[PDB]
Amino acid sequence: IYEGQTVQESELIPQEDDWVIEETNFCLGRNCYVRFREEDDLARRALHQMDSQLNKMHTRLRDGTVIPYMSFHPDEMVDRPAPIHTFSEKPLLKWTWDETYEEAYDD
Amino acid sequence: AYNGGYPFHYVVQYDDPNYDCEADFEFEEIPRDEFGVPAHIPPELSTQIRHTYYVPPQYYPFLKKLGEDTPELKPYTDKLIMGDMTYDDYEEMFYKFAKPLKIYRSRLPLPYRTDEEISQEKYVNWCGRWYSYRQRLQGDYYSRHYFRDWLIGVMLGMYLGNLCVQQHRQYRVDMKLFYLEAPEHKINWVKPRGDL
Amino acid sequence: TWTEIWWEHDPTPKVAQYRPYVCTVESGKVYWWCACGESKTQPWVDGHCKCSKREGGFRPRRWEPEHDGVRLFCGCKSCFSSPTWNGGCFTKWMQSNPAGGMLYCFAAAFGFGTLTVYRKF
Amino acid sequence: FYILVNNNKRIGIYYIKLSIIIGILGIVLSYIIRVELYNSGNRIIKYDNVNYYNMVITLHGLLMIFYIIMPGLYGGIPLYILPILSVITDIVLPRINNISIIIVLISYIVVINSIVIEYNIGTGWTLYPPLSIIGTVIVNMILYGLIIIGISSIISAINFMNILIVIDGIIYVYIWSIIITSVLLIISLPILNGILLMILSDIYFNSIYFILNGDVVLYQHLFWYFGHPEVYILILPAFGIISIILSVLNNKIIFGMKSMILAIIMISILGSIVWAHHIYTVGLELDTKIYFNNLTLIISIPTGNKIYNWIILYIGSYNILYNGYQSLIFSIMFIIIFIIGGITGIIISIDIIDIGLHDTYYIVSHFHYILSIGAVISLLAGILLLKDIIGYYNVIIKINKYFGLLLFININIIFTPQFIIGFNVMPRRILEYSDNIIVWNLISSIGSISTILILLSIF
Amino acid sequence: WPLWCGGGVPDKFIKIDPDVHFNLQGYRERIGWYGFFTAFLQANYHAFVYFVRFIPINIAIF
Amino acid sequence: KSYYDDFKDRLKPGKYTQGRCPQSEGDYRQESKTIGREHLNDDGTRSKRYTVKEADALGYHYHPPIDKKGQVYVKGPNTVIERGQTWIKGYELPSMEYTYGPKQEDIPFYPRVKLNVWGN
Amino acid sequence: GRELPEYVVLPHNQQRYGRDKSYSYFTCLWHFPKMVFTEKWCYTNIMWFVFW
Amino acid sequence: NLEDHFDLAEYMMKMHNPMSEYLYWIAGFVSGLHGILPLLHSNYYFSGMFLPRDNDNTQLCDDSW
Amino acid sequence: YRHWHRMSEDDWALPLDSMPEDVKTLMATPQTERGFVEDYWYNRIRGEATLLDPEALPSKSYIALARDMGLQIVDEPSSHMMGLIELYEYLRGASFVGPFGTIENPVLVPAVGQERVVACTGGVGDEEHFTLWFRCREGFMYRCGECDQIFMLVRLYYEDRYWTQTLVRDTFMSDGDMFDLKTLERVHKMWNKDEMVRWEVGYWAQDYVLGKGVLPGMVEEHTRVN
Ligand SMILES: CCCCCCCCCCCCCCCCCC(=O)OC[C@H](COP(=O)([O-])OCC(O)COP(=O)([O-])OC[C@@H](COC(=O)CCCCCCCCCCCCCCCCC)OC(=O)CCCCCCCCCCCCCCCCC)OC(=O)CCCCCCCCCCCCCCCCC
Ligand code: HEA
Ligand code: HEA
Ligand SMILES: [O-][O-]
Ligand SMILES: [Cu+2]
Ligand SMILES: [K+]
Ligand SMILES: [Zn+2]
Ligand SMILES: [Zn+2]
Ligand SMILES: [Zn+2]
Repeated sequence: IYEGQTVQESELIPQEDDWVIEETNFCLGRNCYVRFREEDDLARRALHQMDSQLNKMHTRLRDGTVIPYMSFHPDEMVDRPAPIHTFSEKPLLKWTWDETYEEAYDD
Repeated sequence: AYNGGYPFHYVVQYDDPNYDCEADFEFEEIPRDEFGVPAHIPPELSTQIRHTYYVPPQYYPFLKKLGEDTPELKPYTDKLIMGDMTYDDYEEMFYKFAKPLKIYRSRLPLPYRTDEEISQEKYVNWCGRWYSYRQRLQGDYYSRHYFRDWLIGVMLGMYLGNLCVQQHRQYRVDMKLFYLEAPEHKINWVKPRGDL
Repeated sequence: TWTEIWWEHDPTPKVAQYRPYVCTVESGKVYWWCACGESKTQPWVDGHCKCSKREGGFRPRRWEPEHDGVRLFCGCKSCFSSPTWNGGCFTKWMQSNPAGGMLYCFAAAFGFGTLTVYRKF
Repeated sequence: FYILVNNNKRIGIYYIKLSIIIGILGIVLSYIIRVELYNSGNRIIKYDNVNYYNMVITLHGLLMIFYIIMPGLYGGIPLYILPILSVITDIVLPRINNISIIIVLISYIVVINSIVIEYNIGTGWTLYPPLSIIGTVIVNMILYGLIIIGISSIISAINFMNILIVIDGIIYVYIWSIIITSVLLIISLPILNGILLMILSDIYFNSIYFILNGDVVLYQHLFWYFGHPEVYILILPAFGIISIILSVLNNKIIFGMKSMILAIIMISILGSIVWAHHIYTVGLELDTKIYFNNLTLIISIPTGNKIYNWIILYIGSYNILYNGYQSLIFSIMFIIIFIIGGITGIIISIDIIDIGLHDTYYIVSHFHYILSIGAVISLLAGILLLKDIIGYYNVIIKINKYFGLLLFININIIFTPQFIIGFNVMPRRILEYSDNIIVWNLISSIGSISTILILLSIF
Repeated sequence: WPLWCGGGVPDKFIKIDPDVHFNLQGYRERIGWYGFFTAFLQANYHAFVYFVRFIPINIAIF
Repeated sequence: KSYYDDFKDRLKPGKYTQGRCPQSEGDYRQESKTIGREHLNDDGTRSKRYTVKEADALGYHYHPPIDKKGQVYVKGPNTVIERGQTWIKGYELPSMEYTYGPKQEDIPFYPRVKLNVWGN
Repeated sequence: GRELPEYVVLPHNQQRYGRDKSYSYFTCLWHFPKMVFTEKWCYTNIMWFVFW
Repeated sequence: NLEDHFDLAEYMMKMHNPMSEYLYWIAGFVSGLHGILPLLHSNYYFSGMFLPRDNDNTQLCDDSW
Repeated sequence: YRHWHRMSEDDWALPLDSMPEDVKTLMATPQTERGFVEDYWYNRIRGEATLLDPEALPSKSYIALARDMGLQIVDEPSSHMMGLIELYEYLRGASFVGPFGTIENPVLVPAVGQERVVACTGGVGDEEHFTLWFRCREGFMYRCGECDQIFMLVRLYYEDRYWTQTLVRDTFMSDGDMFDLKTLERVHKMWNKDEMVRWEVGYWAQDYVLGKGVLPGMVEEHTRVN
């Protein structure tokens, strides 16, 4: 069963005595129904919808990396509402292993 | 080892220069293979015959230059000069000198991160380890609490079930006394109504 | 008992009261709940407790009611549904006075047993 | 275009749209039934038009099963998300997907047209001979609808099976749920077609299979050999939805994924070999009865494992997250409701108990709690979860605690009393009844009118 | 065939130009009513080829 | 505070039932005559000619997008060279107030927490 | 290759379209029949279907 | 095109003509009528009344109405 | 690749009837201005002209020899691009498995657009977690919320175009000395004499330079019936 990543005590040792757990808000913000402008036409309302996607949002950490909107299933990865053609570039499921080959390295 | 040994694409030769396998309907022309073997000589026999590539001798000096500049390539070029290179030898030469394309990570543009942010990498990793430590411990804590609680449900379901056991128990006692003592039980009482 | 015996890196509150605080709340207003049990304006942060000063990992707990009404609020500072009350105040009390906890639980179970047995029988 | 579209997501919307439309006719028939059963006497159907009631109950059952819940849970949600869950661009067979929905609509038009034009008589949704074969042409029309529906179901099953060849990710539990239902259809439908053809032969080709020296019990074997696999073809997609909703909304990874998957496979195999629990009162041999009773009770084991794995998904979830969303409430309500339906199923599984409870309203309440409550709520919960992805609006459902509460209360007012009258006893498929059963029938009728009123508040 | 067994056609011998073959804007006016009937009949060559191969055996059975 | 009052101005109440005048007062069924809008109706919806009567999937208005070199127009990233390194600045979505309306302030705090897993 | 302006000024000055007016539960009961009997595109499509 | 990105773009962008919704509801309403109209027709055909009067197939008191 | 179907006949060579009839202009067109068919026949005519001249091969440098055959001398820029192209193509029908990504070496996610859907499965063994799907947009260093695996998007973009073998060849290959038609004629007479054609491509090519129909048997070769 999965119980999280394994931690060695050495990795829990801080580099400063004042280090605490970063208090970054992971609430993306306040939202509601997407509100279109009357002036916008069909094309410009499409752009508006594409700019309100929660799955394109993320939270930036103190070191500049961002934790993205994540989901257990790929159903939450398409634009909402679903466009006619979704996964043009095949979504990549990344598997990890310990195998390596020499060609990838240089001395 | 694919398609029964039949090559998907292969060369065929015809002796008559104006021959067309689709327009003509003659029955004397015999097609040849890429090496020139007539079709009436079976594959099992022709494949045993040794065929070697013969280049014009004017190419020998070029093939010699190739061997000297690349010594690993010399044995194959020597076979070609001496007319000892079969198709298999050519294939071995071809695949021996094929190399994979190289990707350089140093040429990849990086997502923008300020120097202040780059100095906090160790801190963020430190936070991540403590989050994984707290996650793993909580799993044990929660598993113990809730699976223990489920026992309260077993006991509550055993108490409520026992209430119906007692009702059923009393029901059976009552039933045993109906035909024996109950005045509600009457015999020689119901008389046939008869047809209307 | 997570803070007491399992994990020593989370802030541990002080019990202000082993009973919920009853308060009238209004929709559209934001309330701040004391998570350390040392505020003198319970159940709210008073501006002088640990939560107000952001000391020792204590922070005010934001809360907002959907509708107006009277709501129960946690005094033990450990209820699972904090700031709201769900009975954790009694549970935490039993941990601190296990003999008393048994008395109440026996009495509650005794009443439940009598009523359910009397009606079904 | 509208009818020419091959987009798998558009077709999924069509399936839901058509299920709601046809569903209006289904609910109306249900209201007729409950109105009639409000007291003893004739209320809305004349005593000389009792054949209409027999037709109402027959069409109600057939439409709700084959034209509403099956097109909604096996055609609607599946065609919209399955190709996305499989990280594939579109469904494997685009043109087949288009014709399947068109076929469903055409078979629906045939059925309703047969109401209007043919004499109205009924033989139940189980079309038992010899009654089914001595009827009028409306029975012939209904047979054509079922056969046509069967074509759409099988080709759709072929479509989903081909996802195994193209799936570019991991087969999630929901994908496993649809694949197994597809397998159940591929194995059960061909048997149904055969027995339906024999019904036609006796109706239209002067065949004699269902007259003396021919065993009428033969039909019941072949029919129910498809019948019970059908009830799991209708519930398994619902189980798949419940798994996704609980994991997503609680932010918890599915626990025992492989046991969930192997529980679905197990239910299918067992569901393919227990059909004769519908034929307990015919007079089968003692050993046959014992075999079927034994295997029927076994189905509870895999079904029970799934229920408990769902419970732990909801346990321990963060309190800060708002739990009043309609999708979450419906998913939780499914566990509470399905256990009631399943337990009563185990009660009726005991054949000796079944002698008393066969062809009584206890059976009705049993399969309503699972389908009319559980399956409906599962389809609603699934659509609600995909509201943003689907994009529909102009309804007040997403956060409506009144709708959920009123629906739960009133739906139970309808069918809980039907368990009581099962020991009264009130037979099924009847309109008139003794005056001493009015109270419970009246209470259920009050429940039916109320549920309909609550359906208007969503708009 | 325009598949593995063959390949493309040299431009010297292409006779159905896609630019003219497609762009059906107002094609009915260009072909007229008799042309429309001709095009419909010519669209069913595949079905005609089948019926020419299928009918004879059925005549024999009849 | 009332967040609706922040974006009340953007929401001007409507005049027509279903947002359209009677077809007599304005014919929204006709195709727009505006240059560059030949594929749209007057009210902004796609015209039946563009989508049905002369749909490109049926062979109308044949126009291959790919060029001779097998290329199509692609918009590049926002590149910013700095500190002896070529960087790419990602596109951040606009403030949710612009798209949704509510002012992004007083957001409740939901901390990062790794998945709630069962242990032991 | 086509050149288009950033914007176009229409010849008329009629604001025909915009946000919906607030509607009640039974607004459809009068608006729908109004469209059928008063909007040309609706009653020309009905007559065409019935006639043929 | 941007207009073609979303399936049913007019509806999703909230510009669709309301008549489409009206037709959908009308279609559902017609479907419902297939259960009520034949009920009335069949009742009249075999009885002469479109709908019965509660308990008119049983013996009624003199003052019953 | 495993996802590709069977080689066509064209994948090996093109029919001589697809040779452009204006050979004189073909051999003078810059590489950036040559289409796929024109580029095929430019390389074949020029490459076979040098290969069918044995006496000059030993004195020709590999740089010049590669240019004549149309082969691109490799360098780190072009190797990087070609490699990432072939990696993109491989991932079209193959699994995505590799070492755990870190800040020093993020998981490289090739894409043509500005976004590609990616799933993190965690580490190996017990460090593997359930698929967590996220949208990998350019310009952000992504970190999995569960295992802290670092991801990064790599875009195959160059000057309003994506990366293709044709683009790489055009951007980095430099046209050499203009091809001399005298070489074509000289080699033509070498291998084609007295009704024997041992350079068919050079017999057709010389015929076109002469104006089409000039050489023996070529009018009959160009006369077709359908
Ligand atoms: C269970 C219920 C409760 C459920 C509650 C829970 C629900 C939860 C949420 C579920 C959400 C599911 C997913 C939704 C996705 C929506 C996607 C969407 O909107 O797609 C866009 C799609 C189309 O939008 P678009 O892209 O703009 O399409 C443009 C068109 O393609 C092109 O535009 P066009 O204008 O060119 O269109 C052509 C148009 C042209 O139209 C016109 O010209 C119309 C002219 C006016 C005619 C009006 C009707 C007249 C009737 C007269 C009757 C006279 C009777 C006289 C009796 C006399 C007696 C004495 O139409 C036609 O030409 C063909 C129309 C054919 C369809 C209508 C058939 C009607 C019934 C016919 C029955 C015939 C029976 C014959 C029997 C014969 C026996 C012998 O939307 C729709 O089609 C409307 C959908 C609206 C509802 C969406 C769902 C909302 C949420 C649920 C609300 C509750 C609904 C409850 C069910 C209904 C209850 C009644
Ligand atoms: C989707 C709908 C559905 C579902 C899931 C089921 C599920 C079950 N049904 Fe079915 N049933 C119908 C729909 C359904 N049924 C219909 C529509 C009819 C009537 C058709 C007609 O006659 O016209 C019918 C009829 C029917 C009868 C006929 C009674 C009669 O004709 O007189 C019987 C009896 O064997 C039966 C049994 C079962 C059993 C034993 C299950 C099992 O699947 C239940 C399993 C679930 C549980 C057991 C609860 C969850 C598990 C646990 C909580 C574990 C712990 C429990 C135990 C250890 C027991 N059903
Ligand atoms: C899944 C199928 C289904 C559904 C939903 C229902 C729903 C209902 N049924 Fe059911 N019923 C059957 C299948 C179903 N029934 C079958 C198969 C029989 C036996 C047939 C026979 O005897 O021959 C039967 C028999 C039956 C009878 C027995 C009549 C008799 O034979 O004597 C009665 C009345 O007592 C009844 C009443 C109801 C009521 C009041 C509702 C509901 O109205 C209760 C209220 C619930 C709702 C109104 C919501 C329903 C909404 C939808 C279904 C649409 C969902 C669509 C989406 C979510 C997109 N039903
Ligand atoms: O049917 O269970
Ligand atoms: Cu069954
Ligand atoms: K009655
Ligand atoms: Zn405090
Ligand atoms: Zn408390
Ligand atoms: Zn991860």
